[PDB]
Amino acid sequence: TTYADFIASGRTGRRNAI
Amino acid sequence: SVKEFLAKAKEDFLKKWESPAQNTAHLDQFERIKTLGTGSFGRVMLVKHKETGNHYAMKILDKQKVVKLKQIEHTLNEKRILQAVNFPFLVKLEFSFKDNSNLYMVMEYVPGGEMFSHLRRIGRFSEPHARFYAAQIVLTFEYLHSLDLIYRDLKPENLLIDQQGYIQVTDFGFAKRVKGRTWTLCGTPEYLAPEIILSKGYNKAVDWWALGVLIYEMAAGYPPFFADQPIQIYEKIVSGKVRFPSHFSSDLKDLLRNLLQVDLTKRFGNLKNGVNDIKNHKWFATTDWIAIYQRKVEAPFIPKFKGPGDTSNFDDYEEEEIRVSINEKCGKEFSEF
Ligand SMILES: O=C(Cc1cccc(OCCCC2CCNCC2)c1)Nc1nc(-c2c[nH]c3ncccc23)cs1
Repeated sequence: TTYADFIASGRTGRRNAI
Repeated sequence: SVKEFLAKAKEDFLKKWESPAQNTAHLDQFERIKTLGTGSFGRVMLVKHKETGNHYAMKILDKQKVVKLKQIEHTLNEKRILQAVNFPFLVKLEFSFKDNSNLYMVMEYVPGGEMFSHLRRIGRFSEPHARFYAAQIVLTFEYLHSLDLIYRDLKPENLLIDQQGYIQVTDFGFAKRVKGRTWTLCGTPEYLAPEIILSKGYNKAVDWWALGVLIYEMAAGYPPFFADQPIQIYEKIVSGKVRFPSHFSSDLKDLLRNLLQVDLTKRFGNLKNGVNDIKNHKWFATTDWIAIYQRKVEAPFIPKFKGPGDTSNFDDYEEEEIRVSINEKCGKEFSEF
């Protein structure tokens, strides 16, 4: 599922600015 | 009316914009409690004002780090804009000052924590819950854009939940007063409009795109464009393609297609009817825009309040002592701070 793919990704924590 | 409110709001803004508040406190007037958050230039700490007993959130920026990262102008923008604005959903800057080593912005403490935290934990917000928060962002952007300000950092990490369950917009580090178009590559990978990525000049419409990303993320529980690396996120943004979860209503999908719109001649917030294209959209039909402003609407979530200086709705951070140099650093660069 998209949720499972998101939860398993490295970008579920606080995201930094660029 | 809206036009009458906006006229008087512009007048109060420009007075403070032209003659900014400066050196309104001392470091020794506060007791440092805990770190509430971190960044590349420093941290945000829970402080206690010794004379009043009130708790505040104090953002501390190391000047040397600001200079090294080429963020002097962005830092001056942040403080000048924050001391000048006044809207119910923007965090209030109480004091500002500087010393030999750092810049300080003392703001009202919002103890309910970040929207980010409740969003990740809960998973996703229901459509009325996301609509409640989105409405507040719409009125906030309408206020800021009428002042020629672009926010450029909308994300759940920057939205704090207050004791009444309302949003307090935080971090004006990328906020800018610009009449025409601007070119700085800045923001958060997931929230960048295609025109920022494609190094085109851009305007206020990037904030409306960011609104589309925020509403999708609140309602789905994940952003519309995600990957492991920022480069992969940009490929997804610039290519049209947005997939919506099957639980999304037709109205939500329709509004998001008009916010996450590549074509600037079709993106909502930008067009002839302006902000009213959003306010009048069918997904917002139950929204009483005046009651949201007046904070008369019962919030779908009220966070737990243990005490005035309770930090339980925030994460724990590695504490580092504030070092104030005996010699003044970057004095010329931060002269107007
Ligand atoms: O600014 C920050 C994070 C933060 C804090 C300190 C230093 C930072 O360095 C800047 C790194 C680059 C940024 C430039 C602008 N876009 C994002 C990246 C960032 N936090 C803020 N918190 C508050 C705040 C007000 N009231 C509060 N109440 C509780 C918790 C926090 C707050 C205001 S600004």
